[PDB]
Amino acid sequence: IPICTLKNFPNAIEHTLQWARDEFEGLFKQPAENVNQYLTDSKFVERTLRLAGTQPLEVLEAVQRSLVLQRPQTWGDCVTWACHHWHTQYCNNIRQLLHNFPPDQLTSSGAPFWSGPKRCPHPLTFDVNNTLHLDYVMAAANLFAQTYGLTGSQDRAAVASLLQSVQVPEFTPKSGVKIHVSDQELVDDSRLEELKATLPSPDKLPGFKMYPIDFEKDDDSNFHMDFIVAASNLRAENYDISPADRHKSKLIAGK
Repeated sequence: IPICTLKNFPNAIEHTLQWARDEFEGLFKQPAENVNQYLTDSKFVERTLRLAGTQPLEVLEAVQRSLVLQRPQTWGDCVTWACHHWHTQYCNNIRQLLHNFPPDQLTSSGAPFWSGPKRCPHPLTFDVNNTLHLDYVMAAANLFAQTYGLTGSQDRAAVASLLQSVQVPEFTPKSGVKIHVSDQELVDDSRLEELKATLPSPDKLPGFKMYPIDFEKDDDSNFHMDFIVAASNLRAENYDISPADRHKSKLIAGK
C-alpha cells in the first residue's frame, strides 16, 4: 500500500488499522529495542550512524527522547505522555497537513486536491467524557508504562482525574514541512554531532533498561487490540471514515 496513503491520505478503515499497527511498533517496540542496544554495545552509536541517509538522526534522537525527554518517573507521567501523543496524532499533525494542503487547495489542473480517494481531515478536540478518547489514553499509557517497566492502572476514574491537570503545549503549523503525495522520496551532521555529545553515557544510567513489547492480537487480556481499535477509530474519525468495532477490526485485521 502506498506509503503516503497510509501516512497522510487514508480513505478506508483498512488504512487506519494498518497505521495503528505501525504506531504500536513505533511506540512500544522499536524505541525500547534501540534503547537497550544503545545501552549494550558501542557498535550501536557507530553501526546506526552508518545507516542510510536520514535514519541515523531519526534513530539517535528517538534514543535521546526515550532516555531523557520522555523517560517517565511516574504513572501520571505516562498518562501525560499518552495525552500529548493523542494531541500529536489526532490534532497537531492533522492541523499541519491542513496547513500544507488547505481544504480548498486546488491542483495545477484546477481540480480540488481533497477529492476522490482523498478525504480532507479535521482535527479532534480532547474530551475525557468521550469513551473513545479515554479508551486511547488507558491503552497507550499502560503500554507506555510497560515499556519502562512501570505498573499501570485500569482505573478509568483515576486517569480521568489525573488528566484534568494535564496541560498540552500549544501547537502551530510550521513552514518547511515535507509531506509527500507520491512515493517519491528525496543540519545533517551538526545536529547529529550535537546528539553524540548529548546522549548520556550508558554508565551514567546504572541498571536502566526498557521492555520491548511484541504485538499479540490473540490475548484479549492485553491492551494491544484495545490500542489498535482506539488508535484506528480515532484516525478514522479524523478522516470521516466509519469506525469498526473491536470485532470487525480484528476481523478486518487479517492484515
